[PDB]
Amino acid sequence: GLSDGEWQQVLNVWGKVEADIAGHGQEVLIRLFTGHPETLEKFDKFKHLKTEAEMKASEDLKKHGTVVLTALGGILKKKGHHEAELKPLAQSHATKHKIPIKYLEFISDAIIHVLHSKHPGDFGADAQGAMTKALELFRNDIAAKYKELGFQ
Ligand code: HEM
Repeated sequence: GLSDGEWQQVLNVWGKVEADIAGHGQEVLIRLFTGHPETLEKFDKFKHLKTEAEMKASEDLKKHGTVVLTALGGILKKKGHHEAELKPLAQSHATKHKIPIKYLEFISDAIIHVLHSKHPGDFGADAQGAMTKALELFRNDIAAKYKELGFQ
């Protein structure tokens, strides 16, 4: 649950992402894959990537980064009223991709890391607080659907 002022911070930060969605999406996935190499094994189309240089050179990884952040941005713009947008993603990630909630924690922290890396000194403590709360809400509502499905 976020206040109006917190949502305003989230959507202000998101403007930074929308200026370069592919570059942000690429770096988020690279941070996930290099920090948590077990996550790469869930992607049949990226498991061939052995080095970060190959990851950086992969145009399909940048494409998928655009898909991921476009979906997340659509959810964030609903300011919590995201049941219709979130349900299909919860279902596909639990039942088809088999993504444990832990990996959603990993990618949430990766987003925070990338924002500081690309905007050092321009991602203030209030903005980090609000973005963190928004990603916690996203993860918590996914977790509720995971529990319904019995997925661990
Ligand atoms: C912010 C969190 C995430 C968002 C918004 C997101 C979004 C998406 C979307 C929109 C798709 C394509 C449609 C679909 O299959 O539902 C997708 C596919 C997929 N996601 Fe995610 N995802 C997220 C996190 C993760 C994480 C953490 C993992 C694994 C560590 C993951 C694994 C996958 C896989 C394996 C696919 C299929 C890729 C393919 O072969 O095309 N997702 N995701």
